[PDB]
Amino acid sequence: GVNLEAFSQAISAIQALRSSVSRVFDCLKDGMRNKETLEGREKAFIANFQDNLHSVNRDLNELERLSNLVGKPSENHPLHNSGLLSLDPYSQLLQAYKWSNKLQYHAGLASGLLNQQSLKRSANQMTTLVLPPQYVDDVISRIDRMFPEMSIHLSRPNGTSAMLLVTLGKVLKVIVVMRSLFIDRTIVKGYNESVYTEDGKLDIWSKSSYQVFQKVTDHATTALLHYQLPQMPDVVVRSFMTWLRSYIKLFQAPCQRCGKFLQDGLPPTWRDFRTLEA
Amino acid sequence: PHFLNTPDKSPGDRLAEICAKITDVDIDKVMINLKTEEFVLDMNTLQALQQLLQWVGDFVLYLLVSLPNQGSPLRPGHSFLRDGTSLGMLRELMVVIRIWGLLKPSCLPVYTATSDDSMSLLFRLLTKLWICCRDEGAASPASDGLVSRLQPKQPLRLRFGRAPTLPSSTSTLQLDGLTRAPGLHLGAYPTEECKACTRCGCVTMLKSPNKTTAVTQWEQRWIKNCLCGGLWRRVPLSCS
Repeated sequence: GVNLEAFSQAISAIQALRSSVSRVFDCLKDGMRNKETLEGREKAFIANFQDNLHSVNRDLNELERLSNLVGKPSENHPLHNSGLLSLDPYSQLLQAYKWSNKLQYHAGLASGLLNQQSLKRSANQMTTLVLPPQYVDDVISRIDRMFPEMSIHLSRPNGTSAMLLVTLGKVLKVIVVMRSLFIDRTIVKGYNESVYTEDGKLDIWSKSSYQVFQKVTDHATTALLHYQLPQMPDVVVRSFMTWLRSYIKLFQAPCQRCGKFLQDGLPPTWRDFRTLEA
Repeated sequence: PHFLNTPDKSPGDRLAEICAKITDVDIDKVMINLKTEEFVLDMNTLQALQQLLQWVGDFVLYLLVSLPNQGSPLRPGHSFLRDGTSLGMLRELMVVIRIWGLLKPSCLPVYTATSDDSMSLLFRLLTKLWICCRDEGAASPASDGLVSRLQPKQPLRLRFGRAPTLPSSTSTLQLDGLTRAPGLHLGAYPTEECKACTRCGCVTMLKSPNKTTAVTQWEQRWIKNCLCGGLWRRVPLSCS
């Protein structure tokens, strides 16, 4: 697994294991300059001694470590070394192996700091923001279905615009009827109250529920109207899907008791809590 | 003359002075060759060797490493000490502290390694350079190359007492009342101050009460003005 990175911290740990004892003897390198207030200075010595206990903690750190070992030792890395002398002038690639990573890592910061944009204007510098091809919808559908344990379906019986339905662990399916590219004008229900497979005769609208999911529907509409980025509609629908995923539990109830109202949910901050409080 | 020994043909210090007429190496031989018994004074002598006498030991060590430094940008470098007479006096000091350590195990060894008696080899190299420089000798013999070897025993960071001066050459020296502008070895010298530490300007840098029980010899011997000791000053410790 990825627990190997934990060993990195362990490295720093044993580093202190050295420094600690140095900080001990350095503290013994000189005596009382001028206490004049108390004799805790000597205790200060023992204070450094206390940090030596940290070393024992290092031994404890190995209890959580050693999850399991992976097969095929050496992880296909030194296979290039098995080549003849002709292959040895190849380490460069391995360097790039880190470099590329750094690249990503650099972007990992850069893109992050790209969040604070400076686009004083976005028009009068040019188009067709509505996606022409009726194939990018299927692309977005497949990208969403790439997510596990969350099934998505779509029929689009109305026309050019997009129509889709999504289901989760509960029967709280969500019907989203939006334009070509970005999600807008959706609704949610629960327990066959919509039944948008063959409701009456087709995927009906019915604009209703028993006064429980209505707040969730309004919040999802707000999230759709708020996450409408100027570009990258795929990012928009992915953010929408991630937001929708946050209701798969409906179990916790922080910053209040589980008796304030019918339910509780408003996670635009990537964390749900008691509703009617933000 | 600090020996309460038993009398003999001549004085103890006087008879010790003639040690010059002795072989080069193996001080352990010459010590019993002159006299061994009448040199102990009392049990309460275990305060000088491990505390203050160690200096002289380190002293001779500081000579060795400083021996091959003629090419340095200083003709005598740190020091030269090629007098011989004073060197003979120091060699007598070495043999008497050797018989002292023979009388008590709390002497000043090399403190580092090769104890199974570095002092013996140190002393023999010193006597070698002595006899090589006693009566108008050479300086840098082939022996110089071999004694120049750095044994893993030499310590560093010695005081080498000194003081500033007044280099007011010709024109002007303006100072304030305070905040000067730039331009006894019985231990008693830690990193930070630990007592009143009444010091002096010549070389002393010592403590005020000497913090001892029966070492009053040195303390009483230096309560008054020390070597040009008009500069017996005092200053408190710093506070944060």
